[PDB]
Amino acid sequence: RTGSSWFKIFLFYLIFYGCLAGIFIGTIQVLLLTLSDFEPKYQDRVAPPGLSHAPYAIKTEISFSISNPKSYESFVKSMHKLMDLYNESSQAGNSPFEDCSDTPADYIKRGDLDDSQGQKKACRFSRMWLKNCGYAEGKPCVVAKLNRIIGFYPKPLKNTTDLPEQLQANYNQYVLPLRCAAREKIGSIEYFGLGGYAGFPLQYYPYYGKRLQKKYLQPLLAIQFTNLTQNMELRIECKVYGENIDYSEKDRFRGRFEVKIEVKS
Amino acid sequence: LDELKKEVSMDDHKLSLDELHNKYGTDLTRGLTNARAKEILARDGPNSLTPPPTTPEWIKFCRQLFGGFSILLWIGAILCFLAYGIQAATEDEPANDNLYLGVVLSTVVIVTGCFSYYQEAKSSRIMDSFKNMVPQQALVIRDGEKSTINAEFVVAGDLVEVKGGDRIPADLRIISAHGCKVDNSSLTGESEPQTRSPEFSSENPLETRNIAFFSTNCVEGTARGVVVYTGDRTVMGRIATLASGLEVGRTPIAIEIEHFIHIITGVAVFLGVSFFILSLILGYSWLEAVIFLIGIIVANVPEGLLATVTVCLTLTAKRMARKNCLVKNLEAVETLGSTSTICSDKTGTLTQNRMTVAHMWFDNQIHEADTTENQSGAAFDKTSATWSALSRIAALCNRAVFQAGQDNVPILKRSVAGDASESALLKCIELCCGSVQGMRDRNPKIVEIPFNSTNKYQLSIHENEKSSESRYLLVMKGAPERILDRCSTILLNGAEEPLKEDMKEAFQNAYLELGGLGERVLGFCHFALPEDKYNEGYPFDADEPNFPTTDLCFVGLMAMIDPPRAAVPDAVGKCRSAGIKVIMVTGDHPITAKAIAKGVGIISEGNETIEDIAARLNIPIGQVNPRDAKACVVHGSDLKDLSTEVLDDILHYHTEIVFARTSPQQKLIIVEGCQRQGAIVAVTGDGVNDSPALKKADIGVAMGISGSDVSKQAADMILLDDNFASIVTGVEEGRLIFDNLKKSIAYTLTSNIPEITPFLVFIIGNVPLPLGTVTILCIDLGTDMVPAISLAYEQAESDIMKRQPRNPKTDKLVNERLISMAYGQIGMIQALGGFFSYFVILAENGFLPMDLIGKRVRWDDRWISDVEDSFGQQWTYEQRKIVEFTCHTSFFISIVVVQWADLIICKTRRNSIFQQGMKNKILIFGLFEETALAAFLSYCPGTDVALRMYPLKPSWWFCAFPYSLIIFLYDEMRRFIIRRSPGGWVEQETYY
Amino acid sequence: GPDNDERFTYDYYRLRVVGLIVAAVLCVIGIIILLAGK
Ligand SMILES: C[C@@H]1O[C@@H](O[C@H]2C[C@@H](O)[C@]3(CO)[C@H]4[C@H](O)C[C@]5(C)[C@@H](C6=CC(=O)OC6)CC[C@]5(O)[C@@H]4CC[C@]3(O)C2)[C@H](O)[C@H](O)[C@H]1O
Ligand SMILES: CC(C)CCC[C@@H](C)[C@H]1CC[C@H]2[C@@H]3CC=C4C[C@@H](O)CC[C@]4(C)[C@H]3CC[C@]12C
Ligand SMILES: [K+]
Ligand SMILES: [K+]
Ligand SMILES: [K+]
Ligand SMILES: [Mg+2]
Repeated sequence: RTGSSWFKIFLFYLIFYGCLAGIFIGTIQVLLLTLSDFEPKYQDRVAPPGLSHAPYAIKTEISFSISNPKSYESFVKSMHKLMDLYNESSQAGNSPFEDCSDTPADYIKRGDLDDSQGQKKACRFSRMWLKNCGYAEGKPCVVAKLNRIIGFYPKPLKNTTDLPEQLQANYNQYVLPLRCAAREKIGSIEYFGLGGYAGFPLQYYPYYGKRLQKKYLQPLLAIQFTNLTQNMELRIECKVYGENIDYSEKDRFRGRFEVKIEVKS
Repeated sequence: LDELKKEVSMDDHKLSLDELHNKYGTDLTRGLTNARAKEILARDGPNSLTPPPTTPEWIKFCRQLFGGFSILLWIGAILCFLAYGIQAATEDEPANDNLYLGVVLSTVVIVTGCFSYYQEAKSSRIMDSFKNMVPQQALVIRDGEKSTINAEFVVAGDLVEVKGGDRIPADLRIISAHGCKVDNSSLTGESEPQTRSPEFSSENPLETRNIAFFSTNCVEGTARGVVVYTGDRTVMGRIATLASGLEVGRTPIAIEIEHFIHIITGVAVFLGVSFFILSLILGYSWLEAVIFLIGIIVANVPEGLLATVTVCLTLTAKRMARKNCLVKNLEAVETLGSTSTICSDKTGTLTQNRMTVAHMWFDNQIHEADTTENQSGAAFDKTSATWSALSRIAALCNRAVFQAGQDNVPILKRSVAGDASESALLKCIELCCGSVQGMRDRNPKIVEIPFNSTNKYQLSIHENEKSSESRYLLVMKGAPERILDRCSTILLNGAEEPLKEDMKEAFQNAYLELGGLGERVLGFCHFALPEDKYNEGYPFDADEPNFPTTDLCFVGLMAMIDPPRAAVPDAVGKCRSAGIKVIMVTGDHPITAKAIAKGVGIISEGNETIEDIAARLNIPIGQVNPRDAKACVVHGSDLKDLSTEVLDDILHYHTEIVFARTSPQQKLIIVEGCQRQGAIVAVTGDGVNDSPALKKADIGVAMGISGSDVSKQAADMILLDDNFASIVTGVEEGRLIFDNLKKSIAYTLTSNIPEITPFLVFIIGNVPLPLGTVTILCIDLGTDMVPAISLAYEQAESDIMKRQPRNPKTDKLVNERLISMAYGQIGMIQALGGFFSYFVILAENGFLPMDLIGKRVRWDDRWISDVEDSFGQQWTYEQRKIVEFTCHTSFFISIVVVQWADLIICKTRRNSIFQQGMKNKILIFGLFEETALAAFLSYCPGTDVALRMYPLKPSWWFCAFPYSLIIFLYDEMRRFIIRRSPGGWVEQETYY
Repeated sequence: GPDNDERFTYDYYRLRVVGLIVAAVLCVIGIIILLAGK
């Protein structure tokens, strides 16, 4: 508390906090310089991919009434918010999109992570490939996807030893297998994929990242539970497999879901 | 209440013995009846002191449990339970998150309770020390026969008998006494025995010879007296109540802290609410804007600050114990440094309490002996043949003896059997002439006339060691005028000589000068007896002068005094340079008081009392202008008649004050008078008559060895070695730590800012939370601790004894200059250092700063497990969270890195780190151990769940570095300014 | 090539090892300095 001296305070901070914002910004802007536009410096924190899905699960749960239409207007929203993305109206011209193997094929290298070439071209994906999926008002349809990682080639396990879905139409070479499970077998699993299989096609990898590939489209795998059980909380775990895929006791989303469906009506 | 006790006593030594019995329904010769004794008991109550209203054990601990931050921390704990309550009910989130969070906060106080229950303890056993002085039994006469009784059963009226060795059981009127001497040190602080006779001798009850006081002890003789006062109603019974029942009060340091808690609260609630209204303007309800206000507690409340101040206080006290200086209270560590006036008792405090030979007069010359403990002075004379003739009388005409078994202990410290003056002579000769026993053997005593009351002299006759004689020597000593009235000759430099009126005056000079030094004077003379009239086996008559007692050879004078302790004069000098006022306050007589006053420097050369002037000028004192007198010397008998306002003025108007012949209540008044002015006062004393004063001082210091137990109980500090120079040290410590505490407040508070800003910008910028609750506690109860504590080993940045005492009203421990420095400036550079590491971690994991704005809602959205980063990648909940907690971890570490700087710059308030150097090893220890703790919390496995602390990549460690160095430079720059321009700007804005 | 898997690994174990080692050393050094006299 002074007088005719406050001007000696205000003016001080004006060009001291000035000098300091100026230095702080000074150091952000140097740091920023030393990073790729195309690729982060570290990726060991997305290290194995997580598996995420379209139905916005309140708390990993989808309890809803069949005898009510708006008892599930919510989930349908996120479904369409996601699905509106896979429009064939959107994917227009030979640029920047590409028609790819209607059947799961191999990886597609598109050069380096440079801008020496324009936008790296992106494979197409018809939402029609998700036959069957308002969605399932009963016995719901759930859409799965693999979290994008720049330069990540997902590698399906090679058939050598025992494998859960034992060699059943196993596309060993070019598909990343997704199986859903819960003992307690009161469901009816069905899988709408690309070429018909229940996995992700290797022909979408590696992801090249937004700055080099905006409007890129990652695959999907519809999962319909036209089960023969009703009006109870059912705990099902969809999970992906592969060499590059691991799971965690804490990250309950690390390469897998956990859904609490309840078609209560 | 206690004001009545501050008045002096009123009595009945003037009554006749008969009148006294009359007044107490008692018989002088038979004493009370067993019947009337018992009756008079239930009437008045026991001969016993009534214990003071103590303060219980429970309430002592519980009053600390709301010690500022304490209460505020309950508000957090309780409101973090507003979280676990709404959660574990509606939305059961299974965790120890906000439960265990809430818990820590409160039990942070409970265990901390022992630190302020360590800071404000009280050793209050005054009354129990007083109670010890009442004997267990008394000898009364009832129904004409004497019997011993429980001393409590003693009542006003009955006949009591006391003899050498025992304690005065109650206040008595002497009706009969035979050769009775008494020790009244409990009242006067003077121990030399005093006669008791039945005849009243002074209108003053504390001075008359026919009253013997409780809390004193009959030293020799036999006496009988009538009990006039019992239990609480005795002179010293009142002193006990007064001393015991005083209101202790708040110390300076305590008041400095309380004042800091107000400033602290003051900004905790200004920002606390300021981020309720700002949160509201941004779209937050009374469910969100409220949770943040209470939110902004921890960040503002230093949880580690109490503990720090305490360990600092404690660590300083430990050093002073290592200098033979015991402190009973933690708060008492500082007070000596804020002390403006010291009220010192004289005897056994400033002085050694030990009649020592000070000067001699012989060879027509004044000499000065060494009076110090360790005899630090020099040799005065040994050559003179006179000296030895004198020495001879001093050793021979002397009946004192060194108590058995002390060859181990030094002369001046060893206990002697005998009166003070004779012990003085004994210790003098033993010291500078070898064994006195040696002399008393070589010259056997054949007869002597012990010092009479009437003769006013003591002589002996001795066989002379000299074989060529082996004839008879006469030696005598006594009143210097009386020894000259019995002299014909004078041993000058070996040979006798007529006592010319010329010398009869050089003596008379010496006698008056030494007498003026406030010293006790003795005359000495001898006579080599004429062998003719005195055979080898000649008989002498000590009953009737069978020998000459007139016309003897005068040899010399010796003068003695209870002299100052060695370092006292200098100790006084040092305090006065520190701008501290030293006032003597003594129960002793004024001549003696004043003499020592001059001797220890309380009164300086040239200074004068009105009486000095009037004597010099040969005018009346009514005609002296009082303001010409800077010194004064006030007798207790005069002090008694003065109003408190009149004392205040005496206090205002003098620089060199001596209150002499003061009672215990009067020492208290002076102190109260001194405090009334505003001063912080240290009482230093050693007797039961200092108790009320010690107990009233802001800090009471007592003498360890000589100190009575009562003084010791009443004090806050004990000088275990009776080394008064310790006082100087104490003030110097109290000054040092006051400063070094500021430094530790500054250091601790600075990290407040980098801990707060993150949560704010979290709300204001909608970015992910940069630092977490848990992370902050590791800084406050972990990494900042040893650094904070270690600042107490900082030194002086100048000669702090060279500066005046602080004005306690104006010079606060925590001022605005410190908040603007810790908050406005340094803490601000610290926040950016932290925020930088933040942006680095996220930016390097794919979240550039620009995209961070507005995200927290997605980011903290637990249901999104595919948050898209800046590069296009997708993140689960736990994934991104692991990154955030890594940020929490590197932010934590950023602080440490910049607390490095804050530590080195808080090391000094004025000096360059290049001037002060880095000799503080505890501080350096702080840096290493602090960093070791952080590395631990980061890299130790398990601490990623027990504390959500993640490992840091080596590069992470250096983010803050440019910010740590900028702090060093900024501050080193700024104090370089300070020094160059002492007068004005940077100093008046930022100098602590 | 298609076998770039080091791009998603970090040796946190060795970090945690070297971190603790350094912590222990700094810890010790601190003592050595403090106990320069007691
Ligand atoms: C906007 C807000 O953000 C999320 O919660 C935020 C507010 C609140 O909930 C808490 C926990 O209670 C706060 C708490 O309150 C205040 C703090 C004690 C605060 C301090 C101030 C201080 O002085 O020391 C420390 C800084 C962080 C703090 O340690 C926690 C951190 C976790 C958080 O969770 C964060 C939720 O998503 C919430 O639902 C949403 O409303
Ligand atoms: C998160 C951001 C907005 C924090 C910035 C807070 C700033 C504006 C605050 C915090 C600490 C404050 C300073 C600290 C204390 C003092 C000393 C006082 O006698 C006058 C004001 C002054 C000089 C303050 C001015 C404003 C100040 C600098
Ligand atoms: K804090
Ligand atoms: K006191
Ligand atoms: K702090
Ligand atoms: Mg004394």
